[PDB]
Amino acid sequence: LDNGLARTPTMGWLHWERFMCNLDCQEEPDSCISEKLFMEMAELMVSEGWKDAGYEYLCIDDCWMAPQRDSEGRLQADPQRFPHGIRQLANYVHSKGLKLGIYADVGNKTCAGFPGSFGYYDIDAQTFADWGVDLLKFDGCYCDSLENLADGYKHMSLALNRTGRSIVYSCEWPLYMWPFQKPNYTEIRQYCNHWRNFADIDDSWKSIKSILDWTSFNQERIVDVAGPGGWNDPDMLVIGNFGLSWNQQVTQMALWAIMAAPLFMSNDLRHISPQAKALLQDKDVIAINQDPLGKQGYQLRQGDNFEVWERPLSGLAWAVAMINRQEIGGPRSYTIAVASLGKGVACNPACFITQLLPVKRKLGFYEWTSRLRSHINPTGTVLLQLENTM
Amino acid sequence: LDNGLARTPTMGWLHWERFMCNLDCQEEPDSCISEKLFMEMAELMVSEGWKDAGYEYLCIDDCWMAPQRDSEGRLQADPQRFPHGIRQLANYVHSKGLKLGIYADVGNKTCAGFPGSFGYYDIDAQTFADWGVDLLKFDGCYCDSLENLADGYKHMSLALNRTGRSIVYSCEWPLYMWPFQKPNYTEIRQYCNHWRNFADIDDSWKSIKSILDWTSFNQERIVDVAGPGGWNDPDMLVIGNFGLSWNQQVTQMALWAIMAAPLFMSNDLRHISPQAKALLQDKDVIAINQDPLGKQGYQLRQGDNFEVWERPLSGLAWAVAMINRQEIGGPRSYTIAVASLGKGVACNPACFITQLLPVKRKLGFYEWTSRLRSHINPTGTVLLQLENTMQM
Ligand SMILES: *[C@@H]1O[C@H](CO)[C@@H](O[C@@H]2O[C@H](CO)[C@@H](O[C@@H]3O[C@H](CO[C@H]4O[C@H](CO)[C@@H](O)[C@H](O)[C@@H]4O)[C@@H](O)[C@H](O[C@H]4O[C@H](CO)[C@@H](O)[C@H](O)[C@@H]4O[C@H]4O[C@H](CO)[C@@H](O)[C@H](O)[C@@H]4O)[C@@H]3O)[C@H](O)[C@H]2NC(C)=O)[C@H](O)[C@H]1NC(C)=O
Ligand SMILES: *[C@@H]1O[C@H](CO)[C@@H](O[C@@H]2O[C@H](CO)[C@@H](O[C@@H]3O[C@H](CO)[C@@H](O)[C@H](O)[C@@H]3O)[C@H](O)[C@H]2NC(C)=O)[C@H](O)[C@H]1NC(C)=O
Ligand SMILES: *[C@@H]1O[C@H](CO)[C@@H](O[C@@H]2O[C@H](CO)[C@@H](O[C@@H]3O[C@H](CO)[C@@H](O)[C@H](O)[C@@H]3O)[C@H](O)[C@H]2NC(C)=O)[C@H](O)[C@H]1NC(C)=O
Ligand SMILES: *[C@@H]1O[C@H](CO)[C@@H](O[C@@H]2O[C@H](CO)[C@@H](O[C@@H]3O[C@H](CO)[C@@H](O)[C@H](O)[C@@H]3O)[C@H](O)[C@H]2NC(C)=O)[C@H](O)[C@H]1NC(C)=O
Ligand SMILES: *[C@@H]1O[C@H](CO)[C@@H](O[C@@H]2O[C@H](CO)[C@@H](O)[C@H](O)[C@H]2NC(C)=O)[C@H](O)[C@H]1NC(C)=O
Ligand SMILES: *[C@@H]1O[C@H](CO)[C@@H](O[C@@H]2O[C@H](CO)[C@@H](O)[C@H](O)[C@H]2NC(C)=O)[C@H](O)[C@H]1NC(C)=O
Ligand SMILES: *[C@H]1[C@H](O)[C@@H](O)[C@@H](O)[C@@H](CO)[C@@H]1OS(=O)(=O)O
Ligand SMILES: *[C@H]1[C@H](O)[C@@H](O)[C@@H](O)[C@@H](CO)[C@@H]1OS(=O)(=O)O
Repeated sequence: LDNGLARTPTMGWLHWERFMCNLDCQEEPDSCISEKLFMEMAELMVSEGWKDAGYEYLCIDDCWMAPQRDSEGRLQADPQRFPHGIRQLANYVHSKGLKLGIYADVGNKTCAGFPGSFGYYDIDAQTFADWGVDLLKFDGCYCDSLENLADGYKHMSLALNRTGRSIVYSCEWPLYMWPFQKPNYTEIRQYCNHWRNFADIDDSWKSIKSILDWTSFNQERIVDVAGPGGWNDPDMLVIGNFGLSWNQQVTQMALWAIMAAPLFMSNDLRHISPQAKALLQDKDVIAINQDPLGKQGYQLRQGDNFEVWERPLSGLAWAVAMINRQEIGGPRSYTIAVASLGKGVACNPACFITQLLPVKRKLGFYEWTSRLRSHINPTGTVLLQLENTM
Repeated sequence: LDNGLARTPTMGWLHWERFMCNLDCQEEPDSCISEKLFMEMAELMVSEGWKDAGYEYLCIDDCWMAPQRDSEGRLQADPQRFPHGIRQLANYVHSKGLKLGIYADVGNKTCAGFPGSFGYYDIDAQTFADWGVDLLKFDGCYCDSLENLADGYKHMSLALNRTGRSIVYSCEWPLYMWPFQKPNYTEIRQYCNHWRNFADIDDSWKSIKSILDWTSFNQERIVDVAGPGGWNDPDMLVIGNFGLSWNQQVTQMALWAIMAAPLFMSNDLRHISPQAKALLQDKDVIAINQDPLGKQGYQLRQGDNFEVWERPLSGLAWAVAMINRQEIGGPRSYTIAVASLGKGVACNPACFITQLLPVKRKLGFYEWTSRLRSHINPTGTVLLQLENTMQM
């Protein structure tokens, strides 16, 4: 989407995976979908170094809406859970130097069953613009035809543009289409800053493996369309929650960097281990995700329960990720000719290799003739940066 | 098995899940199955508090053997990887205050393809005894028929007995029967100090879920046969490795205590986080696993991706485990009438409740009529100890 936004993949925080549709503010005031939750996260994004590391969009997912539109036909914030309303929440988030994301649905209801935007695309767009919203995530539920799905995603895209406000447009057009026909990604990119391809992430290693496996299977169709203003969205970072080992968290952070994914944390910034925080705030790894060239990486190889992925970077650098998919035993040895990496140019005539994950370690100078040898933890990833000597 | 051993579930370390059948000492020396791996593991069991906590048995799994029996038809330690032999490793292990486990197979070859024990039960049993072996793990690969399987396990049991050495006998008889017919656990219990029921664990939450789901589904068949001298074996603790979140690790330790499981760590004691170490050495959870009453716990309730397990302990005390099987969102609230726990006994007329996992927290006096309110992490477990009391 040529709106001048998402020139690098969008970074921030989204409530869905961790906080879901929790409407019980009486029995659970700290966990419920409320403006207090979003203000708490806004304060911590400033105070705990998130904004400084580049996490900039504080995003509301589903279940923020009143059950009905107003007399004037507009979407409303739940009067109890969002009593000051979205415009006022946007004002607070802006005062902290952050941006606000909100959620709507292309169909007749949101997925969780609140007002759909079908019939209301123009008003909803102008409502969001008036409220000071900086990002829209547009989910795909309760849409009766591919025709309505396409027209809706395009119509909301054009309606956002016409408001005159810079609003990042996050689409789920491919995801909701894929069961019925192959999406046209060239067309999707013309209308969307990023697009969900695949099933919702959850707090599990199974979920991460299924996202990587879908992405490597479909890479011919999706890798080349990605670039400044338009990204494949493999869904939220779940680092800092309950379901992932350290090595599985490292795999998610490393491969979300290789894939030039939007980095939307869905965690509790009030309760996050130092280790999870330092991984998510990892400057070198965010610098890979945020590389201004914006060329999506890809799977180079798969065999013997190993994966090699690589991403071309600015200035003749490459990122290389090596995944151990064997979930038994100890750190497993993998070796690859450096001449096989970055299409033959990364290490011709030589490259300096730095390991970034699981720990930062200079590995030294590798000649074009060299083999890189590494031990990779089960369900873990080794992330390397290659700098060509020339 | 009435050999006076395994009156509580056996505790120790077994190499299999973490080191497997790594024979490449040239290119993977730190991972390979060698005497030096076992010697170094023995030193760390002493120096890093493992023996103190109850982990007493240092056990060799498959791939210790020479490819062939000697001229006198006895088994041989691999000459390159075990050049000083089992006898001397047994001496080293005994010198540190620990006991040595070894492995063999009821059939013609070990599962990894080394010399099987069929035709040699008596000589192999005497070999282990002369060697100073304190435990045998006996896999089921390469067995012709149920008659051979059953005949072998029964044979090796009496063979080990006929040596007059105390040797914990660890059988996979049930596990290698399931593809043919349902096991008879009273027979198995007569011959074996513990028995593998289900497929090998690996370093994954999927593996843990699969072992717990098989256990709860099958609990009426297996829970009551367990007791001092004979235990259900749900396979090794894999805490300290790579595949489990903190919450999934707490779930394994909590539920292995509930199930009166033998506790065989399969990890690298040279490279283990303080957090995994503190969980595996947790005195209060080991004390549940090792409760002298020795009655195996069970799943009380399932529904809404929650599980409630409980285990009766000596002295009218109960352990209660609450598992959140929802792999999304945040900590979920679960409430239950204390009356519904410990068959209504635990908290009649009151109990004192101590949370043990994920952290140790005195919760206080609960009257028989009162409710217990908890919050359980996704893939995590809250483990509680209920002490029957007359106070409050
Ligand atoms: C080869 O196979 C045979 C059986 O096939 C096996 O022999 C059996 O060995 C076991 C284990 O030692 C024997 O069990 C012990 O039996 C003695 C004697 O029991 C009889 O006589 C007593 C006299 O006191 C009577 O009261 C009783 O009713 C019996 O008729 C008992 O003294 C032993 O009990 C102690 O240990 C038990 C655990 O095994 C406890 O349950 C019990 O409470 C006892 O106390 C324990 O804890 C105490 C804590 O203070 C501690 O102080 C004690 O020292 C002890 O640890 C036990 O029941 C069984 O009798 C043998 N059976 C037969 C048929 O001979 C061989 O052992 C086996 N050989 C090898 C090497 O594998
Ligand atoms: C509404 O849709 C139009 C059509 O794409 C958007 O126009 C495009 O806007 C971008 C971003 O401003 C333009 O590129 C930029 O040009 C400026 C000024 O020269 C430059 O400084 C930037 O570095 C960048 O190259 C882009 O050329 C332009 N396209 C067209 C056809 O005019 C517009 O941004 C959208 N507006 C909103 C509110 O979304
Ligand atoms: C949101 O809900 C509305 C109202 O239920 C949907 O409008 C209805 O959509 C159906 C298509 O499935 C239309 O039915 C068609 O009508 C013609 C006759 O005019 C008939 O030949 C077709 O076979 C079919 O039955 C229906 O006319 C239409 N109703 C109105 C009031 O417009 C709407 O499509 C839903 N939107 C999404 C995105 O699901
Ligand atoms: C380990 O391998 C040995 C060598 O193959 C096995 O010994 C064999 O045992 C089988 C019984 O399952 C014997 O088969 C029978 O042979 C007789 C005729 O000799 C026939 O009447 C029967 O109908 C049946 O075919 C076999 O004879 C015997 N060995 C040899 C060399 O003939 C042994 O069973 C294996 N052990 C285990 C525990 O699996
Ligand atoms: C996929 O979608 C794209 C964009 O809508 C289509 O490409 C356009 O096709 C028309 C007719 O060939 C051209 O006028 C435009 O130049 C194209 N736009 C761009 C930027 O390429 C393409 O036709 C669609 N492909 C398929 C197979 O349907
Ligand atoms: C399982 O095996 C055990 C032990 O071999 C059997 O126990 C026998 O039970 C009968 C009574 O039905 C006793 O009279 C015997 O003395 C017991 N022992 C033996 C060695 O036979 C048990 O019956 C078997 N269970 C089933 C259902 O087959
Ligand atoms: C649509 C999105 O795919 C998901 O990320 C989230 O925004 C919810 C909101 O309701 C919805 O997915 S769901 O699978 O229908 O819950
Ligand atoms: C048999 C046991 O079940 C397992 O724990 C281990 O001891 C190996 C030894 O080779 C074997 O299982 S396997 O699935 O055949 O590897």
